[PDB]
Amino acid sequence: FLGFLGAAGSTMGAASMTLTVQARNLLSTVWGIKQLQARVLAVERYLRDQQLLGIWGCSGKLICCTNVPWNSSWSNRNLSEIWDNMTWLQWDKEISNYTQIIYGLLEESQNQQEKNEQDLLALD
Amino acid sequence: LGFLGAAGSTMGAASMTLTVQARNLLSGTVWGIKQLQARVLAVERYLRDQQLLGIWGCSGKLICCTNVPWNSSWSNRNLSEIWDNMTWLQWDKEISNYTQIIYGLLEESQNQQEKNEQDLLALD
Amino acid sequence: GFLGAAGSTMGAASMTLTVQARNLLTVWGIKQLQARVLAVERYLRDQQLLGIWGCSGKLICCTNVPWNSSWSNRNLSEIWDNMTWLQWDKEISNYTQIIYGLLEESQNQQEKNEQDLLALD
Amino acid sequence: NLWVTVYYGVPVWKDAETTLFCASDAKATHACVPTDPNPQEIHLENVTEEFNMWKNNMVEQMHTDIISLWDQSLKPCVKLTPLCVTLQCTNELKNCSFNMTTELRDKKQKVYSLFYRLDVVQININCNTSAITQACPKVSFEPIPIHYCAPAGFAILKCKDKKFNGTGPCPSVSTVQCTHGIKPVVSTQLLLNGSLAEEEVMIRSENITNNAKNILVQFNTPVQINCTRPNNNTRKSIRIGPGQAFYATSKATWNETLGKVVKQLRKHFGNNTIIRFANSSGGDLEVTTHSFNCGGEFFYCNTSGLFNSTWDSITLPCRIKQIINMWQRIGQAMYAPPIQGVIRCVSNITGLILTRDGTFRPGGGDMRDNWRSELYKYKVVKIEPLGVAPTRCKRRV
Amino acid sequence: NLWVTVYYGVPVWKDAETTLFCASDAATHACVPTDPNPQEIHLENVTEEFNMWKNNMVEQMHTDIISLWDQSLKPCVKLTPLCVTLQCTNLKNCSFNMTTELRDKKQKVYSLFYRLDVVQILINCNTSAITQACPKVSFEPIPIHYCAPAGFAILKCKDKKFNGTGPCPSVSTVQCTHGIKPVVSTQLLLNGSLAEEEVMIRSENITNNAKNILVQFNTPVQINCTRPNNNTRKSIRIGPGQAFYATAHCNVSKATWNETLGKVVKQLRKHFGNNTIIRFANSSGGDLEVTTHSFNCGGEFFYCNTSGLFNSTWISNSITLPCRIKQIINMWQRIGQAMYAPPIQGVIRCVSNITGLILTRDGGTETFRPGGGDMRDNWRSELYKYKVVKIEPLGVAPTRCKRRV
Amino acid sequence: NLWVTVYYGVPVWKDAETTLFCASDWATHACVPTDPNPQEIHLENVTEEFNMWKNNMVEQMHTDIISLWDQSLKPCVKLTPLQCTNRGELKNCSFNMTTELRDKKQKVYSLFYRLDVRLINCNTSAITQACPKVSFEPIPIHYCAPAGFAILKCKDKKFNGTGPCPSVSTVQCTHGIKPVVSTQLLLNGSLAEEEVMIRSENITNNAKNILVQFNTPVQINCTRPNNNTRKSIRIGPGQAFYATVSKATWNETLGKVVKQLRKHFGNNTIIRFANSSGGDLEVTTHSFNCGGEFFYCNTSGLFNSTWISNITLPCRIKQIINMWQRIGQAMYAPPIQGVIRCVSNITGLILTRDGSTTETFRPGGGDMRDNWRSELYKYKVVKIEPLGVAPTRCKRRV
Ligand SMILES: *[C@@H]1O[C@H](CO)[C@@H](O[C@@H]2O[C@H](CO)[C@@H](O[C@@H]3O[C@H](CO[C@H]4O[C@H](CO)[C@@H](O)[C@H](O)[C@@H]4O)[C@@H](O)[C@H](O[C@H]4O[C@H](CO)[C@@H](O)[C@H](O)[C@@H]4O[C@H]4O[C@H](CO)[C@@H](O)[C@H](O)[C@@H]4O)[C@@H]3O)[C@H](O)[C@H]2NC(C)=O)[C@H](O)[C@H]1NC(C)=O
Ligand SMILES: *[C@@H]1O[C@H](CO)[C@@H](O[C@@H]2O[C@H](CO)[C@@H](O[C@@H]3O[C@H](CO[C@H]4O[C@H](CO)[C@@H](O)[C@H](O)[C@@H]4O)[C@@H](O)[C@H](O[C@H]4O[C@H](CO)[C@@H](O)[C@H](O)[C@@H]4O)[C@@H]3O)[C@H](O)[C@H]2NC(C)=O)[C@H](O)[C@H]1NC(C)=O
Ligand SMILES: *[C@@H]1O[C@H](CO)[C@@H](O[C@@H]2O[C@H](CO)[C@@H](O[C@@H]3O[C@H](CO)[C@@H](O)[C@H](O)[C@@H]3O)[C@H](O)[C@H]2NC(C)=O)[C@H](O)[C@H]1NC(C)=O
Ligand SMILES: *[C@@H]1O[C@H](CO)[C@@H](O[C@@H]2O[C@H](CO)[C@@H](O[C@@H]3O[C@H](CO)[C@@H](O)[C@H](O)[C@@H]3O)[C@H](O)[C@H]2NC(C)=O)[C@H](O)[C@H]1NC(C)=O
Ligand SMILES: *[C@@H]1O[C@H](CO)[C@@H](O[C@@H]2O[C@H](CO)[C@@H](O)[C@H](O)[C@H]2NC(C)=O)[C@H](O)[C@H]1NC(C)=O
Ligand SMILES: *[C@@H]1O[C@H](CO)[C@@H](O[C@@H]2O[C@H](CO)[C@@H](O)[C@H](O)[C@H]2NC(C)=O)[C@H](O)[C@H]1NC(C)=O
Ligand SMILES: *[C@@H]1O[C@H](CO)[C@@H](O[C@@H]2O[C@H](CO)[C@@H](O)[C@H](O)[C@H]2NC(C)=O)[C@H](O)[C@H]1NC(C)=O
Ligand SMILES: *[C@@H]1O[C@H](CO)[C@@H](O)[C@H](O)[C@H]1NC(C)=O
Ligand SMILES: *[C@@H]1O[C@H](CO)[C@@H](O)[C@H](O)[C@H]1NC(C)=O
Ligand SMILES: *[C@@H]1O[C@H](CO)[C@@H](O)[C@H](O)[C@H]1NC(C)=O
Ligand SMILES: *[C@@H]1O[C@H](CO)[C@@H](O)[C@H](O)[C@H]1NC(C)=O
Ligand SMILES: *[C@@H]1O[C@H](CO)[C@@H](O)[C@H](O)[C@H]1NC(C)=O
Repeated sequence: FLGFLGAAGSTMGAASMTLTVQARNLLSTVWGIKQLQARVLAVERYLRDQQLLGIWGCSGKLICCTNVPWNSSWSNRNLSEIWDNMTWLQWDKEISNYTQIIYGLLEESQNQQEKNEQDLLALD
Repeated sequence: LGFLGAAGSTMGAASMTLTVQARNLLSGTVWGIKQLQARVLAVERYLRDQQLLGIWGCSGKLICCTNVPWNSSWSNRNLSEIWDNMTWLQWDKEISNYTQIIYGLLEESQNQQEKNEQDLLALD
Repeated sequence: GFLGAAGSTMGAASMTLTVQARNLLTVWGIKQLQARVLAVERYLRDQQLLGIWGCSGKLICCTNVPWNSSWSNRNLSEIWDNMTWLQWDKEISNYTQIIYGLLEESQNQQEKNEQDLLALD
Repeated sequence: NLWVTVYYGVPVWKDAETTLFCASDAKATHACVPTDPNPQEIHLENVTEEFNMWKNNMVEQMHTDIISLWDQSLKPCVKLTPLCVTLQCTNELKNCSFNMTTELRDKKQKVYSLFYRLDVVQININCNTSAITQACPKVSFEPIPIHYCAPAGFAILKCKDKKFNGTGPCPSVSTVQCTHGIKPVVSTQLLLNGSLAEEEVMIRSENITNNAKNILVQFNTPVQINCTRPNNNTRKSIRIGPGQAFYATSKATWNETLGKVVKQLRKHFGNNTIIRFANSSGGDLEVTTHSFNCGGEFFYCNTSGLFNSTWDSITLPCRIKQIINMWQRIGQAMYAPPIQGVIRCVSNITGLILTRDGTFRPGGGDMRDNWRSELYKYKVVKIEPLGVAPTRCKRRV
Repeated sequence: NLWVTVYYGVPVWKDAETTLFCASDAATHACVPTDPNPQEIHLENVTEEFNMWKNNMVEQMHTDIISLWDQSLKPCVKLTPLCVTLQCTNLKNCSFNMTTELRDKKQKVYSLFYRLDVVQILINCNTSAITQACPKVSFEPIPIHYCAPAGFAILKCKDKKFNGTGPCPSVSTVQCTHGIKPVVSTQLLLNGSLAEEEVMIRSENITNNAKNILVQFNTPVQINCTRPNNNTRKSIRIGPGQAFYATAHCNVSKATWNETLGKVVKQLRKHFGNNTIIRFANSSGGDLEVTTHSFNCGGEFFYCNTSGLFNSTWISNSITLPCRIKQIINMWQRIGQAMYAPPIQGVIRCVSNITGLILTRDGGTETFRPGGGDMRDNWRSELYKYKVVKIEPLGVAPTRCKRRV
Repeated sequence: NLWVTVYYGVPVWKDAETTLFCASDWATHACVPTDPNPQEIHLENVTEEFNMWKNNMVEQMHTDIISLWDQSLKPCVKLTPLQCTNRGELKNCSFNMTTELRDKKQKVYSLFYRLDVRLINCNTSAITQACPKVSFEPIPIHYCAPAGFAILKCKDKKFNGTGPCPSVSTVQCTHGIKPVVSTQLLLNGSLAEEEVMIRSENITNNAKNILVQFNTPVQINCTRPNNNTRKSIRIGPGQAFYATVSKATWNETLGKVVKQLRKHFGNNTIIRFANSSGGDLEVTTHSFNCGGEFFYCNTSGLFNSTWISNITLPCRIKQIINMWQRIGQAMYAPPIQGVIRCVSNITGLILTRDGSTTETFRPGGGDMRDNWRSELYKYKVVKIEPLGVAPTRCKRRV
């Protein structure tokens, strides 16, 4: 119970132990009209992230395994260099260039190609 | 080929580009209140569609297999005829009489009997 | 119909679950907007729990959290065949947030990380 | 060995108060959703829910709604500020003469009109209390049935009982999304066009024991009431410009009803002793009179001809007070522009508002009770569809 | 052995009307900035049928402009103390008494109004109350993009020449309609969309004379307007705080107009016959907002005769039309509301492109007079290519796959 | 052999500005009440850089106050229908006033101050009296961030508002921040722990104001000691016009300020304190509301000093105000029956500077946004970015 954003200064490997704490607190007459569009933005801010999580073969929360091979050009770092000597804030900075490449590769990467073959496979 | 790109193509070919209309299905003081109701309407029309996918055994996006048998009385046709010689706009009009029959059949014939089945089945 | 088995037994009530879930979703009119804005954050708040719990798509879902006897140690027949949900929610009411907290972490956290380990093989 | 299992959609509710929305029959009625051509009502077998019609939030949201929606009916209408002037009057009606502002600032205008005795007072009535705005002549004041409903995630339970005083356990309960379309009728002392009780008449009070607490009566047999404004009037629209313009000038059923009322009323008072009926003890003009709007015209009668008793039709004395400050709202006063031609009004009486001595008097005062003559059936609950319960089910990893 | 399958994101839409929002390039403060490059997706092998006459987008834009403009008069000074008897002489030099900053005193002041703003005993008091415009705000036109929210889309008829009705073979869809000019011009279209190939003629009913006839140019016609007098405005103090601001031919080329008209008469073509005479005539009469080419230029209202343009006869085989300022106006025929335009320091000169015409005709050779009346027609000269659709992404269809049990 | 994997809830946030809602334990009513025990989460090994000068919260708080205050004069009585003799701070002015009826008039005996007077309002703007039912009593306000966002708090005892913060925490809601409208002197603000600190957008530039935060609070009493009376003259219809510091503790504080000034101007230089040179009356004076009547008190008795290296103030009243330089809008304060007494804490100063070894310091004024900055220096809004992709050598089961 390290709290919301608790493991921010911790390594990536340790910060993935406390994932369910930043995810549950992700949705948490004039004048009052200024609190309404904050509520409204809060859900479109949340459905946008989960549509991706849906277009990607995940939906299932917190962690998700993929069939996208990580080409070296994205990082070229031993997982020990990443999980045990780096924070998520640092990592998001390194890959910032290739992130939207990965996002596009994910959806096409399996589900477009993965859900379709299950359709073929689930025929027999 | 972009949003609504395969509207004029055959059903078989239009299902390859499902993720382009699905990703652009949520699309990321008075007078400004007119733009607020719009994006409030945006989520409730999206959630109304996805509530069905929820009570159906889908959840996973774009394509989903089911166990509801396709009844002959509803659009009895050659598979090649349906997917290689028909557009979705044409198809949505022909099954139009039997759609909400299928919608209701889906929620009960498939998930309601399927998860209680698993509930009984996962006993040992 | 909606809320049909409210007076029925828990066992008979879980048959008709899909009826309460399908129906679960300029001034003056501003009062109707907050109603339908609350409606979705009222719905997603329930679906977030179903998400961090490993269910999400399921109306009934099974888990591997053992039912600790401290919570309503009663024979299974009593709970399903001799109680209504309104009576049950009152007895569990002390332990419900314990269950809720145990559901998210006690398995899914060690259960997702397990498959993450198992999927590396 | 047992394991928890999450169930979604379990029938579990708790009492709750929230914002409710509006419905407008078959179609402030501008954005109200049309009602389902057939609403749906679901009975709750083996269910007992307890009601407290006197501690119900629905009335206090309906009452806070009518007062505020009504004010909107006065915002695009002509303000009357230039009509607080010395009146030179002569002889219930009065032919008052007065100087009036024109379209131009400098020029003036002499005009005569026709006002009632209640709307005027001797100069040593509204100016004394508040400013005033005339109503828009384009809007209609016909009462229309209104359905109060609960949004998604909530529900309303209704007591499916023929005889119910509004409190205690309800054995036959149903739930609906929408209250039956309801008439927000503005009546004094006497209820008009309300919900008629099934089978025998009953009486309702927050506290019987406190005579200060009003005593609501709901008829079973309806009482027709005919009233009329029988003089063919004409109105001249004097130009208080620019643009703005001011528009200047059976007891056979009552005894059978009371006879049924005495018996039910006597049961609480006891079988041995007798009750007395008397006229209003006093207060504002709104309690003393059976004041309601009719044909677009506001209308008042002393009901002393009905309430004299110890246990062919009897007319009631009937006057008109053109200006009103309803709901004890000061600062806001409305002038009712009269209508061309003679008005005939026909409605039935459906209940009574009665007060008690330290004998029965016609009630008045707070309008919440009027809504409670309809909202006794209803209470709002919140839905809690998440359930965890043990079963023999296991999830595989 | 066939089974159903749910498909999500299927390309299916239906005609529908909903609330649309605004975008304003890079009342226009609440409009979200337009994407620096929008995206347009052609719909191959798609034929959609349009009915510009039954467009909802037009009647939403029009109701928008009306309710938008009323907001432009709320924080502005109300003129109520300006309904006073006017002592006038010949433009007219009128004198009048005035309320001062304090309640007691009065003030004599003289101003300068137009013959149309006044009547012998101002015209508005007879009709409605009045509010002057805020001098801080401006009425210059900015391109406005109407956009459809998520779950909806807007279809565009790509084809170079379109009547506004019937089947469109080349269709596309975008989130936002192009930069549409919200300009209220009367008789002649100003700064509008110029047709790609040949000028289009469009009317709700061609055979019916009573339905106004819209024309769309392909060659723009230049036009110069000017208020050539250096005015000075003096702010008399109708306090407290509030202050009233007390106090013209327009030109188009003829060499292009003869060239333009000849394309127009040939554009009529079959509709009235190849073998027929075509008549042009001045306005038959009506409201001052119909009889003249009314438009706002540089914050003042210029009400010009088109009588010089419209008299011609056409057999099968630098002219200038002047103007008088209109002063107060109740645009959109809205009564109870009235705006007085506060005059501006300096001389005004503005030049806009003419892009089309609004014309009415008489029933029986046929004659044509300048059109006017409702401003909805002005919007339909831009929204002819557009219509709104809902997106219905759920699809069920037979397949041969089965899920687990 | 490594593969992408999707993580949700990863602790990643970016600087951002957005609309914030309100939290309140009459303007405060309708503002969503506070949680009985908030949660504050420390961010270990985290160093976040703050820039109090480029904070959007202040300017969202400032724009909120201005636009919520005008709503406090909307349902109130308009004073558009509005001979004097006495020096005398007040003047007994008579005037003819309209009654309920347009024709009849009424003579009146009223008492206005020299500063409010024709009244000064007409030359500039229209005027509206405040509703006498609503109150201007300061009550703590919490500013909160909606879902998907968070607020970072610098848990440093001594912080000038810029640079890196080695101990950062996050909260959904700021602390109970006092919206106290005071000038020159900050009243009931946040008290700095231990040593007092000094903050200016640019230290080198004299024109930039210089905000001082006390650690030892300064008790201050002001009192309107005359028992006034209210006769509600009938300016109908319906509407009605309502007609009529320790020197022992201050030097201890100042003596800490010269040590607080420290090396910023040099140890050797002398520090002189002088009154404001002039400007608008809201700058020249420690203007604040107390008990509903607006106080203007001369602070020349506190700022007269020359500090080498090694207490009552006058007060006057204005019946009407145009706060925030807002013209077109003017509020008349209906006076209160009885004597007025207040006891507040002076919590900080706002100071300006002059253009050898001579340093002159004046009381502060200008934008009221600076005083909000005396509370919002510890805060900044961040946007939560919970989606992450990384390699973990797991592959999806097929
Ligand atoms: C907080 O407030 C302080 C003031 O209290 C303020 O500090 C001032 O900052 C400005 C710049 O931001 C400084 O102005 C610059 O000063 C340099 C150096 O000036 C000294 O040396 C020259 C030459 O000996 C003397 O004349 C002068 O009196 C000083 O002794 C100047 O060189 C700068 O001018 C150059 O750049 C300009 C660019 O626009 C040119 O227009 C100009 O012609 C000059 O160009 C020449 O020099 C360049 C190198 O500087 C060279 O690259 C060119 O090719 C060309 O040869 C400029 O005037 C000022 O001195 C500071 N004053 C103090 C007291 O500190 C802070 O900026 C403020 N903080 C913030 C955040 O705003
Ligand atoms: C609905 O309306 C009715 C009235 O119409 C209200 O009923 C009254 O309720 C109050 C209390 O809520 C009752 O007052 C209490 O009565 C007790 C018993 O009184 C009887 O016995 C004594 C002794 O023999 C006699 O003197 C008396 O005349 C009665 O015969 C008293 O014991 C109480 O006083 C005690 O408690 C107080 C506490 O403050 C002490 O100060 C006293 O010294 C003493 O110890 C008390 O007076 C009253 O009798 C009720 N009247 C009726 C007619 O029922 C209901 O309250 C109201 N409903 C609601 C919700 O308010
Ligand atoms: C009590 O309810 C009755 C309905 O049973 C109300 O009587 C109804 O009154 C309305 C208007 O007050 C009548 O509508 C009018 O009809 C005339 C004639 O067609 C038309 O010219 C008007 O434009 C308007 O539509 C309606 O006919 C009438 N119904 C009956 C059955 O008489 C009565 O007003 C209610 N009483 C109160 C106090 O609200
Ligand atoms: C149709 O489009 C023409 C453009 O060709 C518009 O003319 C332009 O009008 C704007 C304002 O209406 C002018 O901008 C102003 O310029 C003056 C002088 O430079 C300046 O003082 C103002 O601050 C503002 O910038 C612009 O110069 C002018 N351009 C031309 C070429 O005339 C015309 O207004 C449009 N017609 C209608 C009816 O909207
Ligand atoms: C789909 O339709 C085609 C016709 O378009 C069917 O083809 C016919 O098949 C029969 C025998 O199965 C032949 O005798 C005909 O000559 C064929 N006609 C053509 C035009 O090909 C085909 O059978 C249908 N597919 C299925 C699976 O039934
Ligand atoms: C402001 O007034 C308060 C009283 O309201 C003064 O506080 C008193 O201080 C004396 C000694 O200075 C104590 O004996 C009293 O017990 C205090 N009373 C209260 C209620 O605090 C305070 O000293 C005054 N401030 C100044 C600067 O004189
Ligand atoms: C600063 O806070 C003090 C309390 O420490 C406030 O003093 C209170 O003022 C109210 C009315 O303004 C009185 O009802 C209380 O009795 C006072 N309490 C004390 C202890 O003096 C003071 O008003 C605040 N200052 C400002 C400017 O809001
Ligand atoms: C990823 O690696 C592939 C080779 O497998 C290469 O084509 C591509 O350029 C790399 N990604 C980027 C962003 O360059
Ligand atoms: C096939 O569908 C029809 C409805 O179109 C339904 O009545 C019938 O029962 C279905 N077939 C069978 C075998 O049930
Ligand atoms: C009351 O009015 C009805 C018509 O609405 C009429 O038939 C009846 O005779 C009237 N009765 C009395 C007693 O006025
Ligand atoms: C009450 O009056 C209505 C007409 O408004 C009439 O139709 C109805 O029958 C009356 N009530 C009863 C119980 O008959
Ligand atoms: C009229 O305007 C045009 C631009 O459209 C300009 O070139 C021309 O100079 C103007 N007329 C005269 C006489 O200058």
